Amino acid sequence: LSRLDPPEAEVQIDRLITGRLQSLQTYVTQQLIRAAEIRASANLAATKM
Amino acid sequence: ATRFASVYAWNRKRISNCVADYSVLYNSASFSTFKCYGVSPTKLNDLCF
Repeated sequence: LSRLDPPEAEVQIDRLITGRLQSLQTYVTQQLIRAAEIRASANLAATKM
Repeated sequence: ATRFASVYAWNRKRISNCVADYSVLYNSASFSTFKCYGVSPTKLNDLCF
């Protein structure tokens, strides 16, 4: 932001946004799968109790 | 500078420890070509090099 005009700052920020958004999506999917496994284990624990 | 070096013997000078108003050189209306990469000359002399 401090070294470029808006016309090219747009391109650079687009690259950064793409990368970070993809990283977040990967993280969220991993968390969903892991949470599914944890819920399965919790159901087993409730059944044992 | 009065005399300029040849292209194959291009002159190099190093500048440090001073204060420069790059906007003046930009606002000289004396240069045919003025292109900056990685930085925008228009009032971005607000950084330390």
